[PDB]
Amino acid sequence: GLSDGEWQQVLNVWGKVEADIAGHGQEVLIRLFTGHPETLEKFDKFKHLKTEAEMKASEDLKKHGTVVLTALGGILKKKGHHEAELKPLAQSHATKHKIPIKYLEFISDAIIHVLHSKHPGDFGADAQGAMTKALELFRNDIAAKYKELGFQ
Ligand code: HEM
Repeated sequence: GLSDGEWQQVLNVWGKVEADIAGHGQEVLIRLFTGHPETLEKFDKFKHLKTEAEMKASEDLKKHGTVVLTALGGILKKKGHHEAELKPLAQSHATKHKIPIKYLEFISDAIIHVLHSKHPGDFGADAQGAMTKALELFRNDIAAKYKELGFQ
């Protein structure tokens, strides 16, 4: 649950992402894959990537980064009223991709890391607080659907 002022911070930060969605999406996935190499094994189309240089050179990884952040941005713009947008993603990630909630924690922290890396000194403590709360809400509502499905 976020206040109006917190949502305003989230959507202000998101403007930074929308200026370069592919570059942000690429770096988020690279941070996930290099920090948590077990996550790469869930992607049949990226498991061939052995080095970060190959990851950086992969145009399909940048494409998928655009898909991921476009979906997340659509959810964030609903300011919590995201049941219709979130349900299909919860279902596909639990039942088809088999993504444990832990990996959603990993990618949430990766987003925070990338924002500081690309905007050092321009991602203030209030903005980090609000973005963190928004990603916690996203993860918590996914977790509720995971529990319904019995997925661990
Ligand atoms: C912010 C969190 C995430 C968002 C918004 C997101 C979004 C998406 C979307 C929109 C798709 C394509 C449609 C679909 O299959 O539902 C997708 C596919 C997929 N996601 Fe995610 N995802 C997220 C996190 C993760 C994480 C953490 C993992 C694994 C560590 C993951 C694994 C996958 C896989 C394996 C696919 C299929 C890729 C393919 O072969 O095309 N997702 N995701």
